[PDB]
Amino acid sequence: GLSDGEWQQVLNVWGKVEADIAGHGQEVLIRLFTGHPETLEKFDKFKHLKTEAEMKASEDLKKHGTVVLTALGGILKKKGHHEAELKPLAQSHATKHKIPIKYLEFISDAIIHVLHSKHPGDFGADAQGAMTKALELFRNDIAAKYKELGFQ
Ligand code: HEM
Repeated sequence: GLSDGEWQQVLNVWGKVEADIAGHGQEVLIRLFTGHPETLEKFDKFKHLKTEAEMKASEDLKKHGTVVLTALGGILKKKGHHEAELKPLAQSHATKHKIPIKYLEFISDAIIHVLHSKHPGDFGADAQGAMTKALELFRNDIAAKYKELGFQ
């Protein structure tokens, strides 16, 4: 649950992402894959990537980064009223991709890391607080659907 002022911070930060969605999406996935190499094994189309240089050179990884952040941005713009947008993603990630909630924690922290890396000194403590709360809400509502499905 976020206040109006917190949502305003989230959507202000998101403007930074929308200026370069592919570059942000690429770096988020690279941070996930290099920090948590077990996550790469869930992607049949990226498991061939052995080095970060190959990851950086992969145009399909940048494409998928655009898909991921476009979906997340659509959810964030609903300011919590995201049941219709979130349900299909919860279902596909639990039942088809088999993504444990832990990996959603990993990618949430990766987003925070990338924002500081690309905007050092321009991602203030209030903005980090609000973005963190928004990603916690996203993860918590996914977790509720995971529990319904019995997925661990
Ligand atoms: C912010 C969190 C995430 C968002 C918004 C997101 C979004 C998406 C979307 C929109 C798709 C394509 C449609 C679909 O299959 O539902 C997708 C596919 C997929 N996601 Fe995610 N995802 C997220 C996190 C993760 C994480 C953490 C993992 C694994 C560590 C993951 C694994 C996958 C896989 C394996 C696919 C299929 C890729 C393919 O072969 O095309 N997702 N995701």
